[PDB]
Amino acid sequence: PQQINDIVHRTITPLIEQQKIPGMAVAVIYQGKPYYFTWGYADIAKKQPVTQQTLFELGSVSKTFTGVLGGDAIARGEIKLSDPTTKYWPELTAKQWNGITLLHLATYTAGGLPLQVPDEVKSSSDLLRFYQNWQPAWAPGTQRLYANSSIGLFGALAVKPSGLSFEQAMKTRVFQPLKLNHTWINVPSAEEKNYAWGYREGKAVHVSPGALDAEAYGVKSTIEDMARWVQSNLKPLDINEKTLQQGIQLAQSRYWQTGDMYQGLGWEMLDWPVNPDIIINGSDNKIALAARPVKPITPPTPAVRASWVHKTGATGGFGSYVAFIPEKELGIVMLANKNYPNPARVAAAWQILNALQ
Ligand SMILES: *C(=O)/C=C/N[C@@H](C(=O)O)[C@](C)(Cn1ccnn1)[SH](=O)=O
Repeated sequence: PQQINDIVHRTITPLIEQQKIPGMAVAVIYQGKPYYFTWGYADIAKKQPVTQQTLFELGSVSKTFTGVLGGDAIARGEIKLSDPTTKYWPELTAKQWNGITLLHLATYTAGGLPLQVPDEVKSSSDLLRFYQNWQPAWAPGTQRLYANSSIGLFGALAVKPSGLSFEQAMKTRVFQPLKLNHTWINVPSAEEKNYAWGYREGKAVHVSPGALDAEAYGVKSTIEDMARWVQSNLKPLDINEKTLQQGIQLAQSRYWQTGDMYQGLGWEMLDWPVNPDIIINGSDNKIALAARPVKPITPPTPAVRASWVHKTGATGGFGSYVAFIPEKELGIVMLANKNYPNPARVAAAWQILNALQ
């Protein structure tokens, strides 16, 4: 009702002004049904406003789709996170890849894979040389270092038993079954009219191509489809497809623990209620991008409902954030065309959701 429109206005409006966000779209999920809000422009020079059909670069929020697609493949019996990486890429005959499993790739625990794939890596033979010549800093399953090269390789290998490409597998197994008809890995030409421009220090920019970009940060979506993406993760039991339903639960399963944070397949969870300063300060890159020791969780804790599930994402000129609480049936999406600091995103999201709790 009006309780939602009040808390969103008194929270996002100061956030937009303090961060000088050119355009923003927010979706609040309350008791299943979503509520949408828009501000600012999708194109500054053309003065095109932000609509419910405006495309935003999700950035690293794409990893949530990759983890769900990975869990879906686990439910189909095509892969196991315990399987060696070499089972799906035999040409990776390097000695350091002994014992590195798909779980180590998916949860950034392979031993120190770099944050980003190098810029010069473009062909599949370039990917091979990059992973063959990579030297780990720690043993498998000991240190967690957030890395696009880690989970990005997991997504490309998880779809090999299906025979489909990563783009086609994400379409026919995740996007289409959830009716995400406006979420694309590659934006079609007829949909570029809704493709908003990102802004990095005034200049309009889009995400540039890169190796394993679709698996790590290359997905774009609208505020309507992202809200439906939260409904699916809030209530996986409402999905008819069995493997996709189980894949969403496997993504929210707890495989590693660092402090009070649990690592899933793309998603990151903390027990609810949460100390807000932990998720706010923990979202800063000095903490989130740093290496941290992990403790295994065997067996992986099934999807705990009383949890705070969240994921930040950013590109050159975009800054997205998603957070939901399955027990309260509460969720929020924050899509902005500016890469403003992560702590401002989690602070505004917790204030909105705790008032609706
Ligand atoms: C997760 O949120 C990843 C974000 N990546 C962004 C960024 O850090 O802004 C990019 C994709 C970094 N990157 C990886 C490979 N090449 N660039 S953006 O800056 O290109």
